[PDB]
Amino acid sequence: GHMLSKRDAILKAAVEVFGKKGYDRATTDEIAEKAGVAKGLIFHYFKNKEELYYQAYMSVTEKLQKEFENFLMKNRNRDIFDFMERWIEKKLEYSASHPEEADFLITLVSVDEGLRKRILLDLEKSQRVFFDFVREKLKDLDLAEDVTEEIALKFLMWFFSGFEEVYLRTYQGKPELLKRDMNTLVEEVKVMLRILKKGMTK
Amino acid sequence: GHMLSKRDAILKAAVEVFGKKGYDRATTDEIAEKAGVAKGLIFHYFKNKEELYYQAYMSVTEKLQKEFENFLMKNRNRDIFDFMERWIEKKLEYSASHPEEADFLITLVSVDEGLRKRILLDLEKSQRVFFDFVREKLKDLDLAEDVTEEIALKFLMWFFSGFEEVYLRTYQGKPELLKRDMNTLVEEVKVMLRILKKGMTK
Repeated sequence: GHMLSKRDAILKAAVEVFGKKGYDRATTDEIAEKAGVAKGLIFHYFKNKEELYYQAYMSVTEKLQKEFENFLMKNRNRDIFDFMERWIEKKLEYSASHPEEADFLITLVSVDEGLRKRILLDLEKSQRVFFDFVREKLKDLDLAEDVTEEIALKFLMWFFSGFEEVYLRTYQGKPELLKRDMNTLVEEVKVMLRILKKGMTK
Repeated sequence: GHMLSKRDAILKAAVEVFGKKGYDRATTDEIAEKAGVAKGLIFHYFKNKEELYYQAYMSVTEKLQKEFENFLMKNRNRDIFDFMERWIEKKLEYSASHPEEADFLITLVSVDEGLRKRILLDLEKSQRVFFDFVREKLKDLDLAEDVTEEIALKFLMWFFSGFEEVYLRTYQGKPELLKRDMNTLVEEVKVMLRILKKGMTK
């Protein structure tokens, strides 16, 4: 039978180990053992632990970017709050079904400043797709006289990205709890987004 | 001349080193060197790196809790949004003037689950003072018919604690940038809190 390529096997194990232990504590030797590959193969394909973490982070985010681009195509004409609510539902469902990936993504805060900055620089183009979309949609919003497009944008992007950081951190290692709470979380999101819309608009 | 006690000297250096390097990377040997104490003195007073981090975290939060209790006494009768806006201004001013302490506090996310949980358990009583205050003040609010006291509470506590996490992370190591941006940040906070109040209330 077909198995994962050795690179993909190493990436899988890396996602697992880094999600469980964080970047600093994780060891390349235990990643290789988990992947079932000789210790030297990690150098062969990924040079060092920093590059391995980088490649894993880019591999997982590329999958997420594909999910987003598919959603965006189908939902681009929606009201922005409606869009955000629906996308948040999808991200919750994805995180519950990809708990190892979810635990892995939240480790970025743990890494040293050089590596974190490298990743954030390299992800900016992909993350800007959603940002620029919200920015264009805010033109369709009838904003309160005292609320600038800039504050609206800042607040909405914080809500969206902060909600994600909170639930990933809260349910880290506990996907059955996320699944138990998702109906509640979704109802809560709907109300919070309604509060933001009402407060932002005329 | 009077110098710091050896415990306080070690705690000072620990705050510095942990803020700069995170928990995992920081070494007790470099903390002792920075503190000007023999390497054995860290064991003598703090047993291990985990206990040292714990004691430093508790020492810094105790200072912050005193600042909060002083503010609360003077401001308890205020409207809750007004209260929050004013407290956020004070926390911004404190972080700019205590940049080492600020950088240190944000490292909690980096530590292993056992230590993080220990700290969160032990801080719950102190953090509940503010939480319970917001909860009582929400009774004075004329909430929209569709907004429960529970969602209001959740949303306000996320705004307050999330804003703090974002600015501490954003300005980590850069107190001159925080000082340059504080007037802007404060104006932004005022508008966001106004948006929340409008959206939450009748």
